[PDB]
Amino acid sequence: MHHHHHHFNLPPGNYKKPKLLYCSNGGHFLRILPDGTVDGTRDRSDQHIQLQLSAESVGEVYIKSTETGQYLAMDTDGLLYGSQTPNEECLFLERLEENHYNTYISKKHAEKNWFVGLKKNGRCKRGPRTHYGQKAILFLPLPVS
Repeated sequence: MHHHHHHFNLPPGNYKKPKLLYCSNGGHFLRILPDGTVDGTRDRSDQHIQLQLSAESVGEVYIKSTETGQYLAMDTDGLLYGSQTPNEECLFLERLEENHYNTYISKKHAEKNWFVGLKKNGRCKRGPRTHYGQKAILFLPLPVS
């Protein structure tokens, strides 16, 4: 294993069932819209917030929309998008944080600590704007309906 210059505290659980990824920062579920944009919604019955995680190798995940099949990805300038096909920008290091939450670090940009993050207004943060210590990067995985 490479550790990619990060800790290796992992959250409990498996990838058997889909999840909601809930961010208490603004109270949003991570959403991958069919046009490829990514944001958050407070609408718990939205049909684009159900996500299937899968593990490449241990602690490295794909995050896929169950509705559209799109993969969460982060591009070269730190913007989240939904990708039709899996590529190196779709891999995230899923780690435990504060002994409690899940965080997701872009594997491609792991050396810069670019996280998946949702602002209080439900918009995505750009990679460079995310940091340890922010509520924006803290997620709770929740069972779907």
